[PDB]
Amino acid sequence: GLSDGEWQQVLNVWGKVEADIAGHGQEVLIRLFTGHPETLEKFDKFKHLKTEAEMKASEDLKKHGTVVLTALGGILKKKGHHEAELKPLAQSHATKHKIPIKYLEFISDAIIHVLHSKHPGDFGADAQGAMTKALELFRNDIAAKYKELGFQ
Ligand code: HEM
Repeated sequence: GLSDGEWQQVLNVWGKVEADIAGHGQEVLIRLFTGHPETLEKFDKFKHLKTEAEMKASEDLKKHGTVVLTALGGILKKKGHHEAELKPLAQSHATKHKIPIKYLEFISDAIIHVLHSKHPGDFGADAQGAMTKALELFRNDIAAKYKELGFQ
């Protein structure tokens, strides 16, 4: 649950992402894959990537980064009223991709890391607080659907 002022911070930060969605999406996935190499094994189309240089050179990884952040941005713009947008993603990630909630924690922290890396000194403590709360809400509502499905 976020206040109006917190949502305003989230959507202000998101403007930074929308200026370069592919570059942000690429770096988020690279941070996930290099920090948590077990996550790469869930992607049949990226498991061939052995080095970060190959990851950086992969145009399909940048494409998928655009898909991921476009979906997340659509959810964030609903300011919590995201049941219709979130349900299909919860279902596909639990039942088809088999993504444990832990990996959603990993990618949430990766987003925070990338924002500081690309905007050092321009991602203030209030903005980090609000973005963190928004990603916690996203993860918590996914977790509720995971529990319904019995997925661990
Ligand atoms: C912010 C969190 C995430 C968002 C918004 C997101 C979004 C998406 C979307 C929109 C798709 C394509 C449609 C679909 O299959 O539902 C997708 C596919 C997929 N996601 Fe995610 N995802 C997220 C996190 C993760 C994480 C953490 C993992 C694994 C560590 C993951 C694994 C996958 C896989 C394996 C696919 C299929 C890729 C393919 O072969 O095309 N997702 N995701």
